[PDB]
Amino acid sequence: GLSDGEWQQVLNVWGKVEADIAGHGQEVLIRLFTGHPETLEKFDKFKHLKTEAEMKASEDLKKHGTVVLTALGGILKKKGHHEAELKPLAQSHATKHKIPIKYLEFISDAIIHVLHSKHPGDFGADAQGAMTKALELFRNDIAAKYKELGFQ
Ligand code: HEM
Repeated sequence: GLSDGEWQQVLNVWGKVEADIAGHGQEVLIRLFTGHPETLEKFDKFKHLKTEAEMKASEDLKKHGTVVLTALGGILKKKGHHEAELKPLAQSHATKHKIPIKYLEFISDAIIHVLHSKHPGDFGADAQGAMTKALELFRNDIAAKYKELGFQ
């Protein structure tokens, strides 16, 4: 649950992402894959990537980064009223991709890391607080659907 002022911070930060969605999406996935190499094994189309240089050179990884952040941005713009947008993603990630909630924690922290890396000194403590709360809400509502499905 976020206040109006917190949502305003989230959507202000998101403007930074929308200026370069592919570059942000690429770096988020690279941070996930290099920090948590077990996550790469869930992607049949990226498991061939052995080095970060190959990851950086992969145009399909940048494409998928655009898909991921476009979906997340659509959810964030609903300011919590995201049941219709979130349900299909919860279902596909639990039942088809088999993504444990832990990996959603990993990618949430990766987003925070990338924002500081690309905007050092321009991602203030209030903005980090609000973005963190928004990603916690996203993860918590996914977790509720995971529990319904019995997925661990
Ligand atoms: C912010 C969190 C995430 C968002 C918004 C997101 C979004 C998406 C979307 C929109 C798709 C394509 C449609 C679909 O299959 O539902 C997708 C596919 C997929 N996601 Fe995610 N995802 C997220 C996190 C993760 C994480 C953490 C993992 C694994 C560590 C993951 C694994 C996958 C896989 C394996 C696919 C299929 C890729 C393919 O072969 O095309 N997702 N995701």
